[PDB]
Amino acid sequence: GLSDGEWQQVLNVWGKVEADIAGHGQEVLIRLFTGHPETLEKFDKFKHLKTEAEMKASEDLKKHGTVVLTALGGILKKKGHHEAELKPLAQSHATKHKIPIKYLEFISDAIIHVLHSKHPGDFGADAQGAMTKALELFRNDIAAKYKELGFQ
Ligand code: HEM
Repeated sequence: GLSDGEWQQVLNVWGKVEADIAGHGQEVLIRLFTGHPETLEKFDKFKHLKTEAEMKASEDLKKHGTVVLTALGGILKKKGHHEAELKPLAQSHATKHKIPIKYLEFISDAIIHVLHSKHPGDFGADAQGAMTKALELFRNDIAAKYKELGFQ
């Protein structure tokens, strides 16, 4: 649950992402894959990537980064009223991709890391607080659907 002022911070930060969605999406996935190499094994189309240089050179990884952040941005713009947008993603990630909630924690922290890396000194403590709360809400509502499905 976020206040109006917190949502305003989230959507202000998101403007930074929308200026370069592919570059942000690429770096988020690279941070996930290099920090948590077990996550790469869930992607049949990226498991061939052995080095970060190959990851950086992969145009399909940048494409998928655009898909991921476009979906997340659509959810964030609903300011919590995201049941219709979130349900299909919860279902596909639990039942088809088999993504444990832990990996959603990993990618949430990766987003925070990338924002500081690309905007050092321009991602203030209030903005980090609000973005963190928004990603916690996203993860918590996914977790509720995971529990319904019995997925661990
Ligand atoms: C912010 C969190 C995430 C968002 C918004 C997101 C979004 C998406 C979307 C929109 C798709 C394509 C449609 C679909 O299959 O539902 C997708 C596919 C997929 N996601 Fe995610 N995802 C997220 C996190 C993760 C994480 C953490 C993992 C694994 C560590 C993951 C694994 C996958 C896989 C394996 C696919 C299929 C890729 C393919 O072969 O095309 N997702 N995701």
